[PDB]
Amino acid sequence: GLSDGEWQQVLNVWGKVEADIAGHGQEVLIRLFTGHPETLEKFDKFKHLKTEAEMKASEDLKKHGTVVLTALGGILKKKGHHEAELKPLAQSHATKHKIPIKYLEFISDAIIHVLHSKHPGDFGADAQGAMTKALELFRNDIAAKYKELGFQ
Ligand code: HEM
Repeated sequence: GLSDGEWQQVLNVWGKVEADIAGHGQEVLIRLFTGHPETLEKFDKFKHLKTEAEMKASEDLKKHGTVVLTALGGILKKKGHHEAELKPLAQSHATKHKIPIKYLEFISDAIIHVLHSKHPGDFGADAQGAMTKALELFRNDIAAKYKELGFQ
């Protein structure tokens, strides 16, 4: 649950992402894959990537980064009223991709890391607080659907 002022911070930060969605999406996935190499094994189309240089050179990884952040941005713009947008993603990630909630924690922290890396000194403590709360809400509502499905 976020206040109006917190949502305003989230959507202000998101403007930074929308200026370069592919570059942000690429770096988020690279941070996930290099920090948590077990996550790469869930992607049949990226498991061939052995080095970060190959990851950086992969145009399909940048494409998928655009898909991921476009979906997340659509959810964030609903300011919590995201049941219709979130349900299909919860279902596909639990039942088809088999993504444990832990990996959603990993990618949430990766987003925070990338924002500081690309905007050092321009991602203030209030903005980090609000973005963190928004990603916690996203993860918590996914977790509720995971529990319904019995997925661990
Ligand atoms: C912010 C969190 C995430 C968002 C918004 C997101 C979004 C998406 C979307 C929109 C798709 C394509 C449609 C679909 O299959 O539902 C997708 C596919 C997929 N996601 Fe995610 N995802 C997220 C996190 C993760 C994480 C953490 C993992 C694994 C560590 C993951 C694994 C996958 C896989 C394996 C696919 C299929 C890729 C393919 O072969 O095309 N997702 N995701």
